[PDB]
Amino acid sequence: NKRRYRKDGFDLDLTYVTDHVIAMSFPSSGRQSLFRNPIGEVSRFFKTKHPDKFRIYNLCSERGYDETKFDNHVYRVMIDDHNVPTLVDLLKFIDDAKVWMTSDPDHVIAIHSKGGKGRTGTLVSSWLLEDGKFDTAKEALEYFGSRRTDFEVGDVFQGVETASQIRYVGYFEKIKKNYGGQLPPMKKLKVTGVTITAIQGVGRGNGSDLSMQIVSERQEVLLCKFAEGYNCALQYDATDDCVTCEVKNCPVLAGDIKVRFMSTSKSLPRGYDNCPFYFWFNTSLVEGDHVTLKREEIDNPHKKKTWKIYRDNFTVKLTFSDAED
Repeated sequence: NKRRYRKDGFDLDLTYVTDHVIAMSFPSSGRQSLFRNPIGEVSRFFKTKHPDKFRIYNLCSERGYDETKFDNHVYRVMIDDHNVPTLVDLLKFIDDAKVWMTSDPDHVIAIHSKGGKGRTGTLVSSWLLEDGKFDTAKEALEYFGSRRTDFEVGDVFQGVETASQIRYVGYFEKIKKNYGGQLPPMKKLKVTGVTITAIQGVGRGNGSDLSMQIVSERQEVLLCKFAEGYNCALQYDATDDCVTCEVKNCPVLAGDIKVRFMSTSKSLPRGYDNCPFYFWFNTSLVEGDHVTLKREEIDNPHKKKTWKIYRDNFTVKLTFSDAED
């Protein structure tokens, strides 16, 4: 299939997205080939097919390997599975790839994660935008999906990227188009409220099961427990089918922020990230005093299998205060 390179004595989960941009799965330990690419075979592939002209990107925070197998031509981007790089790390990756690629037209980059799907697609699609093959994140993402997955142009773009992964490729597009490729200026914010619409059928259907964790730089910076008023104050409106919660004591936030919603309900499934729903945003790219995410823009409700629970008007809005000095 599309994911499989079966040629010249190799049998690998490896795709030429373009002639010079490869997406692949994790180069795995030992010789076993049952649903994995053995690192000895992957390193042999590159040394044979692209001698002295490859660079490998390992996007997994969870696992490295002996990079000397690849003649020390490995660059790590620490991304958790089903999550995103920081914008700083994304731009650093883009510059590293740019420097490498500009020096020789036969240079290649090989980007991998665990399966070579969501995290890989975030960086491959961003690279394709940088390299000018596409002008829009949507087209770059769909191209990656068309090459690396069963997705076909004209299909609903599902099964490839989390919602935040899609958002972060969009952030890169905005950085290229509006900020000259430079990191946007810092914006310091505090979250002061969260509003969730279409709450009926979600856990207890009134916010009472929910909690919200804010994470910055891989650390919890705030936890709110709605029923109890732990760092918050909950209001439920049955007629408007919504909960509104004042968020208290938020520290100053800057950069890439991850927000996770947890539940005590045994009727609300967990998706990725060990929670019912979550998302990332960057404070610098916030417009005005809030960010509102529709169902398709939130990680886990983005999957259609969940749409009996998260109905079409399910949204999450964060309200912010300006937290500059």
